[PDB]
Amino acid sequence: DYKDDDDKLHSQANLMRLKSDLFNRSPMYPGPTKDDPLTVTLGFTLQDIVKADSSTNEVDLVYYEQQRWKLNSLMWDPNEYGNITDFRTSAADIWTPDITAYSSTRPVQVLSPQIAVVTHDGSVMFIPAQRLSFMCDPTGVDSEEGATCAVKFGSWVYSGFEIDLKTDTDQVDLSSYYASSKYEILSATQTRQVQHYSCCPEPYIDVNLVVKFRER
Amino acid sequence: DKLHSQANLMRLKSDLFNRSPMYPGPTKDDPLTVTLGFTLQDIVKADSSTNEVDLVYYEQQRWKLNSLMWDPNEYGNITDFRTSAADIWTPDITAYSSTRPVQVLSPQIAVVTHDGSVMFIPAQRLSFMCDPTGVDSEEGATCAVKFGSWVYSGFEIDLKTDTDQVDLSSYYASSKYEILSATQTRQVQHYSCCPEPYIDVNLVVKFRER
Amino acid sequence: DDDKLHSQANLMRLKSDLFNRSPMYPGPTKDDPLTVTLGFTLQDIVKADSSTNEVDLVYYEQQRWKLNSLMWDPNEYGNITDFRTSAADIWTPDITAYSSTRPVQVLSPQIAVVTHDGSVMFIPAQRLSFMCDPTGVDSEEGATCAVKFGSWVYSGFEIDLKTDTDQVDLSSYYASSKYEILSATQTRQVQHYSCCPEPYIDVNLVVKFRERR
Amino acid sequence: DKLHSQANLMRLKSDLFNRSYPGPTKDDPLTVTLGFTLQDIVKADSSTNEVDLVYYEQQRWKLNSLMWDPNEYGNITDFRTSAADIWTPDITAYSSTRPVQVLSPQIAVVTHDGSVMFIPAQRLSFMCDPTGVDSEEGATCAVKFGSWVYSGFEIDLKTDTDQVDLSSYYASSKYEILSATQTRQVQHYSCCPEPYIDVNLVVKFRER
Amino acid sequence: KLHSQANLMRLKSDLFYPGPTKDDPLTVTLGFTLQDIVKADSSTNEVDLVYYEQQRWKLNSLMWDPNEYGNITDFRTSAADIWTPDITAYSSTRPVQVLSPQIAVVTHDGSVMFIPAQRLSFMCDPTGVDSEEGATCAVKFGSWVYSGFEIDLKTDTDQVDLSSYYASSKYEILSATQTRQVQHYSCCPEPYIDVNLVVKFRERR
Ligand SMILES: *[C@@H]1O[C@H](CO)[C@@H](O[C@@H]2O[C@H](CO)[C@@H](O[C@@H]3O[C@H](CO)[C@@H](O)[C@H](O[C@H]4O[C@H](CO)[C@@H](O)[C@H](O)[C@@H]4O)[C@@H]3O)[C@H](O)[C@H]2NC(C)=O)[C@H](O)[C@H]1NC(C)=O
Ligand SMILES: CC1=NCCC[C@@]12CCCCC21OCCO1
Ligand SMILES: CC1=NCCC[C@@]12CCCCC21OCCO1
Ligand SMILES: CC1=NCCC[C@@]12CCCCC21OCCO1
Ligand SMILES: CC1=NCCC[C@@]12CCCCC21OCCO1
Ligand SMILES: CC1=NCCC[C@@]12CCCCC21OCCO1
Ligand SMILES: [Cl-]
Ligand SMILES: [Cl-]
Ligand SMILES: [Cl-]
Ligand SMILES: [Cl-]
Ligand SMILES: [Cl-]
Ligand SMILES: [Cl-]
Repeated sequence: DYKDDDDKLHSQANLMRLKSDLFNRSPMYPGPTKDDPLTVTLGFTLQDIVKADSSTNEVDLVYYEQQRWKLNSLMWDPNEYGNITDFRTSAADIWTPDITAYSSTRPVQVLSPQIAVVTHDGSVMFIPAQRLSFMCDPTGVDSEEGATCAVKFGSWVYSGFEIDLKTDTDQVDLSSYYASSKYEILSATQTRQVQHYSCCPEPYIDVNLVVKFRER
Repeated sequence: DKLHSQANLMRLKSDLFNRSPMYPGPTKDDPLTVTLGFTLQDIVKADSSTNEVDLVYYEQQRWKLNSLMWDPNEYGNITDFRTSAADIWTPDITAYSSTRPVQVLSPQIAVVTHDGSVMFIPAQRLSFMCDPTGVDSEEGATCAVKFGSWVYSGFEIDLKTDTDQVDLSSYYASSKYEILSATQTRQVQHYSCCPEPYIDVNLVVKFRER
Repeated sequence: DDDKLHSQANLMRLKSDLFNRSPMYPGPTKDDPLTVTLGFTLQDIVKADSSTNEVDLVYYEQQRWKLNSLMWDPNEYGNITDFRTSAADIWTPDITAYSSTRPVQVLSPQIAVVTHDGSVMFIPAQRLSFMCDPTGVDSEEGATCAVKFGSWVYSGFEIDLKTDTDQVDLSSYYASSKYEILSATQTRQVQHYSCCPEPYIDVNLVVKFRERR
Repeated sequence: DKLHSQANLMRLKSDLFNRSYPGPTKDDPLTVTLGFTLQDIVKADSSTNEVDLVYYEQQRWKLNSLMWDPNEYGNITDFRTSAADIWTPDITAYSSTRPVQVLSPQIAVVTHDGSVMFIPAQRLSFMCDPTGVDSEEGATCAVKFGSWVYSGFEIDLKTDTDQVDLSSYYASSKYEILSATQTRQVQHYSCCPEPYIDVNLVVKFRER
Repeated sequence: KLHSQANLMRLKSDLFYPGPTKDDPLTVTLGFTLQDIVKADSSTNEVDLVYYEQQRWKLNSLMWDPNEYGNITDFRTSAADIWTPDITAYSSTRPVQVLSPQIAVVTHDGSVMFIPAQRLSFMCDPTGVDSEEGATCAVKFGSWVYSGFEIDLKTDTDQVDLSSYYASSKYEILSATQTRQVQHYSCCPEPYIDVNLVVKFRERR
């Protein structure tokens, strides 16, 4: 009825007003500082080991990388915005963390839309799907124990003083692993590590993705 | 009256994209149904070293927004127009088992109709996860790829097919592979992570060496 | 020197009046349809892949059309009869290959020539991979393949296509190509589709070729 | 003084770019000087008759709109600028088989007399039959370079020498250069009444 | 924590260069961290390296007083936001592929540190890679458009950092040096500066 038509128009206006209030009126987050450190939660969903190249020692993975963080500057009261509790927005509208593979051999290829979900508590969920080529010797992939490779993910430019990394579990999600891959997974772990590098005095944080796999 | 026709279309586009506020995407309060259909043009390549298959197809997408409606009488009886896909909201329909970024083979232009219906038909080359084992036998190989929103649940975007049969009428007659069958089926799925329903369209292709 | 300074001001003034002082052209309509003239200059058959049935062509695609909105009187602008402009500054037709297997690769600058009669000429050089079974390329008869070109989104009611000739220009064909051309034609076709009421127009490029011996 | 030199350069660029070129015309034609430095023949593919070259292409032209009095800007005589801040000529290979790959930063040098020097390093795949590369006499291939859209009436081309600069040629390339020439040509095409100008690069090479 | 964010936002606004000149020349410190020789192609004499290239420079225009900005001593910013040097490989065969985010660290003294991870294909004959002596290849890095009078190049050390070299690479590094060189060309009277990266490598045994 007319009332239903009005409710939907009102709901669109409230979303456009919320996005306007958060992005246009307030300056974009300048990133974390020593005085305001940001925790980023990382989890991997391994979809496929596409290729294991024994001529270059590169292995190609397809995965989804779940990134979660919470900003005060993205908080709202749903009661002020027609009970909107979250919205979908372009990744380019918000700050995102510079989470990088430390041993890639080619630029990562993005396989999903660059859209994130922002929730009224200021929490952000971003899940880029990626194809990655990384440094991996697949010697032993044709064996019962298979091959073992590892790749570290973390901020490229922020130390543990500015960006802390967390995992909810040390188990890579294999519930979406392609059942007819050339490679079967023996195990896949994701482990937070804290290091000191020779160059620098700050602690450095990474999540180490370790995959044991063999030819099916 | 050609000057008037151009003026009427420039006025219509100006009215819709400036003087009317734009759509910000669907919500639980204002859910959107997207209709999807595939026209399979070619299975270009089936790689048994990586279990990747390369498809060329076009994907018909259709949806309807109240904000893209107009009265043709008020605009010299214009009933539709073509516009850049960047001038309008488009759904984030994604292959769930791609192994490479989709390559776009057609112009990013949509057709908008006076009822607010949009039709967008991107032609694509897709590499996806597929074991071609059996492709060199009479019963052939079977592979499947799901398509849906990456970021919207069933509470914001619903999907539909207008038919469950993939359009094979443009399938390349001299492909290295013949199609035994091609289906496109709406599926409702729950994931352990999340409470909301998730909707996809499952493209299932059975094929063999010509 | 003063003359050169005057000629530049006139061109900058013409371009500004045409683009800055005019609302952007919305494309053709059923009431204001456009004819696009297409012609192909085939430079090379670079690759014929029998494992995927893909063939790679290098060609120049000439496109011509005319808009009243790009017309000017040369006498009003220092007797300027034409100018070069970025293809982004003007409307261009969405002429697409219908059976490509990869995005077209652009080999030339995206710049067009506009004449005072409102006519535009645009000649993109392209590498195209398209669906082609090269079986018989190593025989006297050779292989035959075909690719249709037309608007992706406009019907025959908005965009008509024409050719000046049904003969593909082979005068630039690479004399030392792996493949020699037995024939190459470009033919306007009118098609009807069960989906849709209006006629659809394409230009069918048919190439007969064999391995150079 | 370092602050002043920076102030003067910023003011010169604002004066040249933000104070007020639509390209050459029949009434205002431009001469472009081209010179090639051949660094490597990377690949010669006898299965497709494509050859891959790495070279840098020196481009020089002169505009009245780019000239200034150095005395008015702290005696600045030249500056570096992004190639996107200025008009650049649409010099194209006429027989490329793939889009050119740019190997260098897109930055030009502008001098107070209005002269511009722009030296893009490129990898080019072009149409070339390497038949005979495995013999004493070697293979011969050629590629024309010129404006894609401007005739001889708007852009003329010049070389400073007909000798391609080989002083930077990779000493351990798979291919040794027997000769490399760059020759201005006046072309007539049966499509078109205008004269067309190109520089023809002819390379004679063989397997080392 | 609201005060810290406000002060950082204020600093970046206040701060936000036309590049170096003969009168305002710049020094760029380069250091290489070699991670992997991925590929050596004897059919084309092209070798593919993965490395991190550390670039450091100092601008007076990027200086601030930390006391005026709530004791902020540095910040991270998009490389797009600031001037960066046009340091280029002189013998690449393909465009460099960037493997890391284009973000730099700016310090209150006006110093900038930018560390792009890159994959480079460059001109290299790998003959002898399967021998005890291995193969030797070299690639020069420098400004494409600035002479030694506008950009000086230097290294902190002539030893390439190998502490991150992939232990299971197809190729082991026998040595890797990074050496400032001064050169002259017939065209040009002013001196040109490059850092010459020399790598001696061989098949892992
Ligand atoms: C936009 O579209 C609308 C809707 O189609 C259109 O309005 C229509 O115009 C036609 C033509 O004038 C109208 O048709 C007339 O209808 C009346 C009855 O209502 C008849 O008596 C008329 O017949 C006489 O005139 C004809 C010549 O026009 C003769 O051939 C005939 O022998 C009779 O003498 C005639 O058929 C129609 O009624 C309207 N419809 C509506 C809903 O208003 C409009 O013109 C279009 N253009 C624009 C820019 O809006
Ligand atoms: C640049 C960088 N990014 C990832 C982790 C740490 C590292 C990588 C190498 C070790 C130290 C480092 O930090 C500052 C300089 O380099
Ligand atoms: C991101 C996503 N998009 C579409 C399918 C479902 C999936 C894919 C991964 C598993 C579940 C998921 O739903 C919400 C969070 O992620
Ligand atoms: C999309 C499309 N592009 C080229 C011509 C027409 C065609 C080609 C395929 C069938 C008909 C079609 O028209 C509307 C739907 O698709
Ligand atoms: C487009 C083009 N540009 C450079 C001269 C050669 C060529 C290429 C084909 C022959 C003639 C031509 O000149 C104008 C029209 O086309
Ligand atoms: C463009 C260029 N940049 C760096 C040194 C090598 C080179 C390439 C050609 C030789 C000299 C040169 O220096 C300035 C002008 O040209
Ligand atoms: Cl943000
Ligand atoms: Cl810690
Ligand atoms: Cl919209
Ligand atoms: Cl136009
Ligand atoms: Cl200019
Ligand atoms: Cl800066």
